[PDB]
Amino acid sequence: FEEFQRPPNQKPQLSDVLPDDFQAPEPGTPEYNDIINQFLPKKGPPPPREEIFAVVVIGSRQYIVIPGRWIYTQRLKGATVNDKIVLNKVLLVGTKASTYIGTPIVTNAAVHAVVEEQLLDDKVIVFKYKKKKNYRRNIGHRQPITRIKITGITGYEDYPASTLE
Amino acid sequence: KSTSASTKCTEEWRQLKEAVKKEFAIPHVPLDQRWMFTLEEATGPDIWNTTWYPKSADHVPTDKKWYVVDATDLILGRMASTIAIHIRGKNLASYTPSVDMGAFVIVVNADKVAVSGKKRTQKLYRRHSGRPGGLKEETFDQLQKRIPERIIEHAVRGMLPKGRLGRYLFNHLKVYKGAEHPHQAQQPIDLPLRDKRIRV
Amino acid sequence: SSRPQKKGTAHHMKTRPKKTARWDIKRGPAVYPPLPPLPAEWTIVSS
Amino acid sequence: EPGKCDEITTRGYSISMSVDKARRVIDQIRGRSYAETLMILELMPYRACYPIFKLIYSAAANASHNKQFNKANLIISKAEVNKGITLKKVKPRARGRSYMIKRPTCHITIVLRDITHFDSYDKFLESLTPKKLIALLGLMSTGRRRELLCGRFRENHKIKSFLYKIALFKR
Amino acid sequence: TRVKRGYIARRRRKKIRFFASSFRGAHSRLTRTIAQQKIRALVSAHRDRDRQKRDFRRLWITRINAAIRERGVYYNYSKFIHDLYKRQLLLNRKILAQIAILNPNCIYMIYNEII
Amino acid sequence: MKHGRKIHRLSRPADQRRALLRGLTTQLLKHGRIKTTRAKASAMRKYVDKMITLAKEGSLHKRRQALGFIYEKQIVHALFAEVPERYGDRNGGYTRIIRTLPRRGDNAPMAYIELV
Amino acid sequence: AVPKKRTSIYKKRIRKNIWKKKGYWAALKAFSLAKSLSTGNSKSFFVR
RNA sequence: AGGGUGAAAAGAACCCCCAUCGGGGAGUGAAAUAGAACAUGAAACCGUAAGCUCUCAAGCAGUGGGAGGGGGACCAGACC
RNA sequence: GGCCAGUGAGACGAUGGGGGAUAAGCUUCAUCGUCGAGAGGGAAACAGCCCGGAUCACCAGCUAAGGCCCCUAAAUGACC
RNA sequence: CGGUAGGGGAGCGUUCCGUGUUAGGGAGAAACGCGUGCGUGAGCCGCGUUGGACGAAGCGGAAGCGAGAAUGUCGGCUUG
RNA sequence: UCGGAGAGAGGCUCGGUGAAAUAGACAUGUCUGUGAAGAUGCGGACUACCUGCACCUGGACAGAAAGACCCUAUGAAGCU
Ligand SMILES: [Mg+2]
Ligand SMILES: [Mg+2]
Ligand SMILES: [Mg+2]
Ligand SMILES: [Mg+2]
Ligand SMILES: [Mg+2]
Ligand SMILES: [Mg+2]
Ligand SMILES: [Mg+2]
Ligand SMILES: [Mg+2]
Ligand SMILES: [Mg+2]
Ligand SMILES: [Mg+2]
Ligand SMILES: [Mg+2]
Ligand SMILES: [Mg+2]
Ligand SMILES: [Mg+2]
Ligand SMILES: [Mg+2]
Ligand SMILES: [Mg+2]
Ligand SMILES: [Mg+2]
Ligand SMILES: [Mg+2]
Ligand SMILES: [Mg+2]
Ligand SMILES: [Mg+2]
Ligand SMILES: [Mg+2]
Ligand SMILES: [Mg+2]
Ligand SMILES: [Mg+2]
Ligand SMILES: [Mg+2]
Ligand SMILES: [Mg+2]
Ligand SMILES: [Mg+2]
Ligand SMILES: [Mg+2]
Ligand SMILES: [Mg+2]
Ligand SMILES: [Mg+2]
Ligand SMILES: [Mg+2]
Ligand SMILES: [Mg+2]
Ligand SMILES: [Mg+2]
Ligand SMILES: [Mg+2]
Ligand SMILES: [Mg+2]
Ligand SMILES: [Mg+2]
Ligand SMILES: [Mg+2]
Ligand SMILES: [Mg+2]
Ligand SMILES: [Mg+2]
Repeated sequence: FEEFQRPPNQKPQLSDVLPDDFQAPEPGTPEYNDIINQFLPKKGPPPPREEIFAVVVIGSRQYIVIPGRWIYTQRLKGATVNDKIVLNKVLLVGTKASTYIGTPIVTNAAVHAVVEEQLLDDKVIVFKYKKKKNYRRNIGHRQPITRIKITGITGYEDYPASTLE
Repeated sequence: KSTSASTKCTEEWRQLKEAVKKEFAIPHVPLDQRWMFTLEEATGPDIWNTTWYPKSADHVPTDKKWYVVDATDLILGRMASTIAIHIRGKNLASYTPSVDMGAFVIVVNADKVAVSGKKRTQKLYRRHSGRPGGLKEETFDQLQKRIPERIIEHAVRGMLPKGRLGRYLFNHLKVYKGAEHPHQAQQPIDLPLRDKRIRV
Repeated sequence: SSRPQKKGTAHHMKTRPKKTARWDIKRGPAVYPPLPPLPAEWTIVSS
Repeated sequence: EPGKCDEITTRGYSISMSVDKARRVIDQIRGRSYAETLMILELMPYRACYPIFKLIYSAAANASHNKQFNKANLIISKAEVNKGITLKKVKPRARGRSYMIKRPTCHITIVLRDITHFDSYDKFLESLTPKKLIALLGLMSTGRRRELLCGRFRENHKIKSFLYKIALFKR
Repeated sequence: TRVKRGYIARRRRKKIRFFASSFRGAHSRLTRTIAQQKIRALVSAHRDRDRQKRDFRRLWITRINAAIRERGVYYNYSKFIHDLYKRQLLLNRKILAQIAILNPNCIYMIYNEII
Repeated sequence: MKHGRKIHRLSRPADQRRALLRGLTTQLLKHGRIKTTRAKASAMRKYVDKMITLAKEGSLHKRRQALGFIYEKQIVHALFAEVPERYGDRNGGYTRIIRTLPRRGDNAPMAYIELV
Repeated sequence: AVPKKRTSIYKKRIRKNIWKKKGYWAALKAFSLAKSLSTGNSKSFFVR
């Protein structure tokens, strides 16, 4: 601070920082509440979404679908970035009121989605070794991976209920 | 301990740090009759396409289950097999080998346990000290008079896992000679028995 | 005294798991009908 | 940074003794006040205290002279004993076999701080509650904000990393 | 022309050392041991990733088997799988095991649809 | 084990014990105050009280004993002259021990011993 | 005899701290001796 | 076997600790955190402080799972 | 055919015999298999036995030898 | 598209020379220490409160050229 | 036989000075099996809080000397 320049060894004091008045904490005024919201916000409502999930196949492995949520998947031939993609085969759809169970699949159901990115997986070291034989191999592998965003689920209402009583 | 403005301040910040940590954290949901997800955890990590590993708030040891097993004319080993299934948590959908998701078990009338064949005079419970002559053999019936409870304990211990957790799983078993137990406040229930060979 | 012990690799030939059962060896995988022709996994929309 | 105003560094260069033997004394005086150690070092059974007694006394003399501190408000914060250059020798033994011994050497580094340097700030900031403290610092400017937190209030209360989360004390 | 070893041995061993961050004792401090253990870690990693697939599967059988004995007496996992292929389902162990924990009411309906 | 053994060994054989304690009494009785270890001072109380006990019965037979014990000749003749007037009433406890810091060379617990 | 292998780094320290721990009990005796000597009431210890 | 202060000794007046050695300020210098046992100063080795953490264990010490807690100029369903 | 290597200590098992004592994880030949140079799964652990020959990734699925009370994955399944 | 002895093929990097009194460099080089970057990997590309004057890339060339072991070896430092 | 007591120097404690052989890293239990046939390190079971001091040495196929007995080399040397 300023007077610290004059002696760089003199003790600091409280009065040099601010005056000794401090007009009010104002603990009831909203100003005391506003500054709390400035440095200490709250959670607030989460992002709304549709209360639904579904199962879908990509490649040969399965995934659980939630709208407004993304997930990594195996690489897709073509499928450029920002491309509108539709996943056809779905194994079930679930809601609070009902749960549609794909027979092998749900007829005429579809999952609209978007391609976020087209990236490579984190490196995994394929290392091979045989002791007392001077055999050592160090090979990495960056797997091709895509990043899909889900938008919504449609084409499932004509399926029966199979609900719970 | 010490009530000073310095140390008292330190306790006030951590209450505030835990509070701020609690707000932006995701609330924990109990497993009993829950839907797939909520609006809160939907913004969280992918607990759906990854295996569900339990949190510490799941196996809260206070609110665990409690069972009873009347050993009056019950087969030893077959009764011990199911007790391991219930203590280890293998019957629950929330099974995890590295976590105590199971439950408690109480045994009563241990001295009335059934035993097949001539094992009452042939089965040899034994132990060793460390000397070259510290071997002490003991029959079922001789042990049945001295300590009836080691019979049940020695059988279930061989069925529980061996390691840190298995030594921790053993204390969940309570065994008693008489037809009564002091664990009334916990409100236990009768244990089911899928097998049909246990009742002579 | 005049009976060897069968200790080495012969211990494997004598003691390895075997079935020796026509009812267990004759078995095979279970047969189910084939599923219908399923649709593709993904399809592009104009974008 | 508070370390550049509170304490003083004082080193003992090339003190002919052993490292581990020194640490019997240095590990105990750590955290002891100035007057406390002088009563002890003059009465231990050890030989390592007379170099240290000259070193503890010399450091406090620098404080009142170069930074004007009161002797009664000193506390030994840090105290280290680092290895020095070891001289070597060769001693005969039986069968014409030679074994080497050595004269070790130390570099003792000692620090002396002052508690009565931030009592104007620290005793005030601790008097307030956490929530009441936010509105105080939230209304003032940055120059007044940086100065109240330049002391050891944050370290003693473990709030160094938490304040960044609330947009307070931004780098 | 003389050529010292230079720094190629140093920059090599730092990469070998940085991999050995959280190793205990001299397995994080001595070059002739870190090279001996860095070999072992990747072999164990390459071995676990192959065992990683059978392991989670092994866990899913228990969870699915554990979550279905409550429905019917004298009923079990093996009978549940035989009916799915009969009913021409396609769900794998991953989805069934997670629904058993996350939405248990669904399997109660799946059991009803089968019967 | 030393069960029932009351003797101060002082890490010396008998010929040196009989000379070491015998020599210190010569110095204490002339100086009145000396600086020695605590083990030597504890063993000294038995013998100093003996010589002082000889002075109370200041006969000729009792004097010859002190001459054989006390090395020098003048102190014994001077000892019997002053003790009956100085300790004409005391019955035992003719000396005290005051502790002291140890030495620099060997950390030996030191202590003074003096005649009351 | 001869040691088969070398002691580790932390097993060494645990044995050194015990040797250093004796200084903790020697410091208490000195502090007890000073406070029992700065009052000028003990007639059994001459310090000069 | 033992090489390297600095452009230039300007090799540190004076004050405190002080029997010396040695150290702390001052002053010199672009740099003294280049201060003479002094240039860049890796590793083993000896340490101080901080964050998590072990006293019913068992183990070529890691690896795949990852409870609870902690951390940061990018952001954060991430990363350490 | 050209250029140019290593190998020339073998091992157990099956079969066919010899030597030995129709003894040897013995020894010596002939025809095959595996290990040697071969991971993985089963066999409690266990180079030579059984299934099967690791280009790599996937928190996908069906199977082989072999198994389905618990430790420890799968029917404390059914019938004679 | 498992692979020891062993053979072939394709490449990385070190120091120095040619282009070269190169580009760049006290607006911080070499080095040292680092990294949510890239590569099949050897390594590359980048960063800096360290450092204080050197010196790439590219197209090519030459070697005192790549170390974890030789009861190796020099020096330094531990254990007991 | 049949040991016992005592003295002195060490041993033991405190202070000061302060080595050495040795040492792949070591978080270093027993039993019974297994295995290059004799395991703290693999399998199963049992036992076992952590860490020191003083004492005893069964094991670590302990340390010490590239076995000095035996054999091999178209090795060396002395002698007849
Ligand atoms: Mg036999
Ligand atoms: Mg089969
Ligand atoms: Mg070289
Ligand atoms: Mg598989
Ligand atoms: Mg002595
Ligand atoms: Mg004599
Ligand atoms: Mg420097
Ligand atoms: Mg230097
Ligand atoms: Mg226990
Ligand atoms: Mg514990
Ligand atoms: Mg041959
Ligand atoms: Mg024939
Ligand atoms: Mg043979
Ligand atoms: Mg042979
Ligand atoms: Mg082969
Ligand atoms: Mg076997
Ligand atoms: Mg199947
Ligand atoms: Mg069977
Ligand atoms: Mg099971
Ligand atoms: Mg190949
Ligand atoms: Mg192949
Ligand atoms: Mg260069
Ligand atoms: Mg320059
Ligand atoms: Mg060039
Ligand atoms: Mg004796
Ligand atoms: Mg003696
Ligand atoms: Mg000593
Ligand atoms: Mg241990
Ligand atoms: Mg065997
Ligand atoms: Mg054995
Ligand atoms: Mg192990
Ligand atoms: Mg073992
Ligand atoms: Mg001995
Ligand atoms: Mg030996
Ligand atoms: Mg030899
Ligand atoms: Mg020889
Ligand atoms: Mg020849």
